[PDB]
Amino acid sequence: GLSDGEWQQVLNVWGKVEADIAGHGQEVLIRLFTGHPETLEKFDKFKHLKTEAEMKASEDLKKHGTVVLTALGGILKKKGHHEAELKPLAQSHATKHKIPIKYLEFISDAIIHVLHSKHPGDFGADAQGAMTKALELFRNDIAAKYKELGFQ
Ligand code: HEM
Repeated sequence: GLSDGEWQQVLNVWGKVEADIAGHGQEVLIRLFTGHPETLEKFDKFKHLKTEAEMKASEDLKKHGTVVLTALGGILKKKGHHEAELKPLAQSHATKHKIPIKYLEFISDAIIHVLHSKHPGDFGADAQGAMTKALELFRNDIAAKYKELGFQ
């Protein structure tokens, strides 16, 4: 649950992402894959990537980064009223991709890391607080659907 002022911070930060969605999406996935190499094994189309240089050179990884952040941005713009947008993603990630909630924690922290890396000194403590709360809400509502499905 976020206040109006917190949502305003989230959507202000998101403007930074929308200026370069592919570059942000690429770096988020690279941070996930290099920090948590077990996550790469869930992607049949990226498991061939052995080095970060190959990851950086992969145009399909940048494409998928655009898909991921476009979906997340659509959810964030609903300011919590995201049941219709979130349900299909919860279902596909639990039942088809088999993504444990832990990996959603990993990618949430990766987003925070990338924002500081690309905007050092321009991602203030209030903005980090609000973005963190928004990603916690996203993860918590996914977790509720995971529990319904019995997925661990
Ligand atoms: C912010 C969190 C995430 C968002 C918004 C997101 C979004 C998406 C979307 C929109 C798709 C394509 C449609 C679909 O299959 O539902 C997708 C596919 C997929 N996601 Fe995610 N995802 C997220 C996190 C993760 C994480 C953490 C993992 C694994 C560590 C993951 C694994 C996958 C896989 C394996 C696919 C299929 C890729 C393919 O072969 O095309 N997702 N995701």
